[PDB]
Amino acid sequence: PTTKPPTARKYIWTNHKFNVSGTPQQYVPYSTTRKKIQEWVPPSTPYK
Amino acid sequence: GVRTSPTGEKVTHTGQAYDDGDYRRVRFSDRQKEVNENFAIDLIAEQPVSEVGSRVISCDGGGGALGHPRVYINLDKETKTGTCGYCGLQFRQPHH
Amino acid sequence: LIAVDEKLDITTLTGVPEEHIKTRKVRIFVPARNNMQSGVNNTKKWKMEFDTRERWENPLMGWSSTADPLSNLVLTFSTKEDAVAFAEKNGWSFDVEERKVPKPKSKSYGANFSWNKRTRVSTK
Amino acid sequence: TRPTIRPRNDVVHKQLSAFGQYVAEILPKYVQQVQVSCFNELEIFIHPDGVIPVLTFLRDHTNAQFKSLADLTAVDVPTRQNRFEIVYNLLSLRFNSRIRVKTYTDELTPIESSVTVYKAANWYEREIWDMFGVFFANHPDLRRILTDYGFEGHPFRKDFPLSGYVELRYDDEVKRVVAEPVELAQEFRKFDLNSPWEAFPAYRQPPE
Amino acid sequence: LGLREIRIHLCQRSPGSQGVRDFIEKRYVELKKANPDLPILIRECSDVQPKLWARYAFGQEKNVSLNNFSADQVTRTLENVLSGK
Amino acid sequence: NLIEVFVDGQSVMVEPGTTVLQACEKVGMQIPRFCYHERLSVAGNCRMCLVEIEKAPKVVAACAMPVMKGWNILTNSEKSKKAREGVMEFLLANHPLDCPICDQGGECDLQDQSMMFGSDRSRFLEGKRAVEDKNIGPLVKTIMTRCIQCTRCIRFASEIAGVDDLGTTGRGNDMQVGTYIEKMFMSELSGNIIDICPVGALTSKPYAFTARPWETRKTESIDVMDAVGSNIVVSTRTGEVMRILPRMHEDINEEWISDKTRFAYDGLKRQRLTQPMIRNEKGLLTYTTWEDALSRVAGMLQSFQGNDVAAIAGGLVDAEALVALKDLLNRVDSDSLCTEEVFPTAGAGTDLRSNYLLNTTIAGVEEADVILLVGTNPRFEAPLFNARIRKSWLHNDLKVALIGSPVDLTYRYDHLGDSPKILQDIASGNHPFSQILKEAKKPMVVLGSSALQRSDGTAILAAVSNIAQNIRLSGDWKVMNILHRIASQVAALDLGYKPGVEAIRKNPPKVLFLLGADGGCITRQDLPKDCFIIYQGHHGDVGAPMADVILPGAAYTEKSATYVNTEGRAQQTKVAVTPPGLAREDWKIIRALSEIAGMTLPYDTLDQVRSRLEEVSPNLVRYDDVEGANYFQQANELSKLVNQQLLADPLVPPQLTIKDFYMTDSISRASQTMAKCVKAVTEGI
Amino acid sequence: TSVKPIFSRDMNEAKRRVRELYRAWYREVPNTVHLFQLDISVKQGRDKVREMFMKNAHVTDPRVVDLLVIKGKMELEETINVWKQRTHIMRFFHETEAPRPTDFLSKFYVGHDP
Ligand SMILES: *P(=O)(O)OCC(C)(C)[C@H](O)C(=O)NCCC(=O)NCCSC(=O)CCCCCCCCCCCCC
Ligand code: SF4
Ligand code: SF4
Ligand code: FES
Ligand SMILES: [Mg+2]
Ligand SMILES: [Zn+2]
Repeated sequence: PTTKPPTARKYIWTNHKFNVSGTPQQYVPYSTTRKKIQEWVPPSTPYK
Repeated sequence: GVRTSPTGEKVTHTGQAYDDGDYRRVRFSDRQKEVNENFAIDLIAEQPVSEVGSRVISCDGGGGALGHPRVYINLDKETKTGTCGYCGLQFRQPHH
Repeated sequence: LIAVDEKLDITTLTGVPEEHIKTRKVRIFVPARNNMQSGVNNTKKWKMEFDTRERWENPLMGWSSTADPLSNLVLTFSTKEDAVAFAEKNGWSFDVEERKVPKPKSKSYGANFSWNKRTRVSTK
Repeated sequence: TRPTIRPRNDVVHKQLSAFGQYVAEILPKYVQQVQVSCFNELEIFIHPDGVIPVLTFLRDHTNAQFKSLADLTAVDVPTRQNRFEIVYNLLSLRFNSRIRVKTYTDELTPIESSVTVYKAANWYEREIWDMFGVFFANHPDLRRILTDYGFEGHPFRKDFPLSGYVELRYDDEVKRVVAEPVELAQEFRKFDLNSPWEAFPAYRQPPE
Repeated sequence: LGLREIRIHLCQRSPGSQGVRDFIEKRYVELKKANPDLPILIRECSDVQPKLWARYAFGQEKNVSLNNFSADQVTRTLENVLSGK
Repeated sequence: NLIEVFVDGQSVMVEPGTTVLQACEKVGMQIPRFCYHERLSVAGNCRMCLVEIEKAPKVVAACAMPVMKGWNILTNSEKSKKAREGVMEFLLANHPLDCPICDQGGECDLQDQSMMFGSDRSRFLEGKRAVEDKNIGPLVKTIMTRCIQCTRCIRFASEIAGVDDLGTTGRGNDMQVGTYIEKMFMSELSGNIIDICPVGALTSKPYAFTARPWETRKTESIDVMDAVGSNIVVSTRTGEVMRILPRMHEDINEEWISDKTRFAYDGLKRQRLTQPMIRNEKGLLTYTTWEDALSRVAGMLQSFQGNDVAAIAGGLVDAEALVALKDLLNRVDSDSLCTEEVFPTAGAGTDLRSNYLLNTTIAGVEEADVILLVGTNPRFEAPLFNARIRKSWLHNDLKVALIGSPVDLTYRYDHLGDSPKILQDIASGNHPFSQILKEAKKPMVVLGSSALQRSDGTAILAAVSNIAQNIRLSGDWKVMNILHRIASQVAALDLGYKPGVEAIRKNPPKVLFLLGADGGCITRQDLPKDCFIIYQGHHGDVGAPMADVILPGAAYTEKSATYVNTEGRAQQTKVAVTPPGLAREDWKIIRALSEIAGMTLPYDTLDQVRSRLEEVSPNLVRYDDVEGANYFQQANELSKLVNQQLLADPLVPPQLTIKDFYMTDSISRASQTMAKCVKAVTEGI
Repeated sequence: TSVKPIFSRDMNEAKRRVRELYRAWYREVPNTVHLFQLDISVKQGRDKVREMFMKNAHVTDPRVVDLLVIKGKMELEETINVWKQRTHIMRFFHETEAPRPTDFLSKFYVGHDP
């Protein structure tokens, strides 16, 4: 890399990280999409 | 554009954030939520608008075979700018 | 060469659970032509498919979970008679839908230029 | 020359056609049909009850020394009345040739075991029975070979689900592995891939 | 005992329903005028025998077969149902 | 008579005037095509259907070439293959490289025909053209760089929709399809230009980028948004409804669906009822359990019996639910069963199906010589029926007359006044249209059911029946017709529900079951104080806010059910997805309620419920059958007993504009695409 | 109408084979219990064999009965030779599966399944 430096990008990490398994920084999966069906909220005013 | 939800949870670029009553936030306790800080929409908005003197302009994403398939964009409608929809790049024809 | 008049019941031999044998209604139909395309090569063979069951979301990763083994099971038959015979010998309930062929139509290019009819077109 | 098109061997095609006519003439009682594919493969369609005579002839005849049993399998076609299609692939080292024999059979019709003619037929027919349900009458030892013990159903039939009906996991309450109804975290995604346009006019069927 | 609804199921192209068809043709109009508020619904079967369903109070129903009946027999059967006997 | 032609040496007998393409269809060969559509006029410009005749030196366009006697058609000839390759080469030479970012990707006729009858290589070394995209409304997204100038949208627009706003502006390679001006192509049949476009030039804007064809699963069902009963295919991915497509049915659909049917599927994902809800001590609605809600309803049902029990059926209710509720209310000797739409009960009423069915089938319009529309706007009440009327007009020179308000139909018609006085005058014979009807060989009288909502519906029905009787006085052809706009109306009438809600008004009930009743016909002001309301439904619009106990149910995409359309044909909707949350099937809810109340209904499965349906009415279980008996003589004899005077009020249809078309029912109101359409048609662009 | 037999020409021979198979299974239950160290009793094994035999009592075609007894003999052969484990023998006894209710009200409460 000293002879042939890698191409610099604004999104490339400046600080490298090792395997963080078994640590509080470990990756935890989750759903990245929103809710599919919206429920009907009842009115807040009593009818009688 | 990482924004924090009312529950103190970071919102991803897809508008994802567990609600207050959602039990699924327990998986992040004693751990962390993986969120990518760089937002492609914000970056592409930050990118400027190229101006060329032609009605039709070709975009291949840069790099030739390392980009996207070459497309041709018609720069006639002066109301907006012609956007290459592979790379999301805006091109415009000079007006003033 | 023994003689028998049974209806060829292999329900006890297939190994399927009695729930999926007795509580399933299959549909024997010719698949409809996809309107987004003009090809008619997918509307030539009869299809046997089962009824749709529940599909919920995985708590993790939000994937589409299921509990119906026969959800992806689709069989291809050459004729309605063969499909019905297979369904009867396997013991599932079934409903058969008749084939809907497109009826022949009268088309004339000269009708677009008519002296006194309304079929005359205003553009080409 | 055409670099992208496979060459054709008319000499081998004619030889296979002649041998098919020869065997059909020799065995008119069982041979129902003879075919030669365009890639020079001979196929003999016979009655299911002539399996032993046809195989014995094709093994012991002086001009038909097919001493080696290359393969033995079945194909399930639900639309046919006789869904199961037993296929025998025979190899003749004396003449450096291969032949294919086809037989039809339904669920309840037994077939004569070919263990007397070929010894590989033992395990091949055991596998066929285990995977399809086809029964072979005179087999020295017919039982499941590949599936788990106590497995219900024949997986290779076209009406059997891909994921089966039961799955295994360890249950701590009973301190053993248990079998429970299958329940996938992510359902297998069936893809409709067939194009609505006919690709090969040569295989076009009559409109019926 | 209190009659609530009458249903007449008659196939429109079967020989056994010919008598029931003739009742509808020239006798139904007179019956409906005498019972303006009675739901006398007429439907069409496919291959089964013609039937007369009589729904009483509290969801109680009785079915009477009308196969090969003549026009007069259907009239008598309906009169018995209407009068309660 | 029939002439003899040859396709690849095989003889086939075809009618005179048959084209080469249709002869190939007869023999089983599908000639490639881009501009040819069997339901549109012939264009002959794409040139993809060029085939070779055995001895002719020049290829002919199969889509526009009538066959001659003794012709041999070489479909798989070398000249035909080379011509197809050349045409595909031109099309792909000017086409853009947008396949991955295109909604037409896996279902494109350009890609499939390129892979079948095209070359695998390109020798085009020049630069491609680019065309500025147009804007024709919020429903259709236009990327005109992908257009192949096949003129399907122009021909469809003109002939089917009667809207001559699309056309080709320019000349040569610069020819562009568009509206020239920024007018939006808005119609009740505007998604069919999305369907018929072979390329991704016209694509569904709501469906844009959501999925791919190979992922989706197709469920064949029927449309429930009106009384046409259009056949549809629901494309669902991972248990979520992705889109709705037309399904061919040459007696109802004829390959088209309305825009409300196509684009209201997104209303099933909003304002949904998922859990049972009950009133708490504060008068607010709170979630509860099925056992609790059914126990409350069963206690009320046990407490109250007799005429103090009413059921109001809405517009999206199925035959199974209707018959289950009818049996449940009959078990307590109650009979205040009604549907939220009014039909005249005088005379025969609902005792004869011909009295309220569309006796002349939808396919039977093409045979009629004269049609008289009374008090209806078929363009928005039944868009497919109006399309059939326009097709009959265009082809057979059908004469259409409309009595009442001059709505903007897609064809020229004879306007007759606005009041029922002219309707009564035609029966007497003073009007010239009486002579027109008498001289017409095939007349039809289509009375809109929306004209029966007013207080003089019985007189209107009597007048039109008198007109039909006068027509008949002057074989096997049926004149009298009634056009419905509610899917559950015909099924309720067949089952025996009382039309209207006048019975409930005259005998106010103590227990009211609103089964999908979102029309607002009956409210608590009309109902007695402390009336107990159970609203069973899938969307919370009116009945759910006004209800005491809310029971979540399944939609038509979520339940397997039976619906009867305006012509009496019964069709079964299949399950595409499952009800969300704790929502359950309607007949199962009714059966569970009966079991808890101690009045167990004698059916536990859908087959048993349909056996009960067969017992009540066999036509409800005879699927896809429209044949029936015509008791018009008896109906007219019973109708002419009581006499009512027509009001002087003009016959104004409820729907006079496309916004009124867009907003009609609960699913449409819950949709956001329909709101976008309404905003577009009102505000503009 | 006319088909070739497998083992039995008519139903009497099939019933005889069924009785022989039942005898063979009945005489092997205590040995199976002892060898696999099952926690069940011999009476439970006999009752389970009876239940398995009684769930195919509606079969009337002799060929189907012949195939069923062939499969039963195969399963007995696997058990006698101790080819199977305790796992499969206990798989015969559905023990970790929750009791699925068979009443309409409970089926309605639990979910959408018929
Ligand atoms: P009589 O002849 O009336 O006898 C009554 C029956 C009903 C049996 C009749 O014989 C009859 O007509 N039966 C109908 C046809 C028939 O015989 N069916 C029986 C099929 S054979 C069969 O199913 C045997 C296979 C069962 C194998 C059981 C496996 C043992 C499990 C043990 C698990 C635990 C053990 C430790
Ligand atoms: S219209 Fe067809 S060929 Fe054109 S970009 Fe879309 S998928 Fe590709
Ligand atoms: S927009 Fe589509 S339908 Fe219209 S001419 Fe172009 S390719 Fe044809
Ligand atoms: S299909 Fe004939 S020229 Fe287009
Ligand atoms: Mg398109
Ligand atoms: Zn680009």
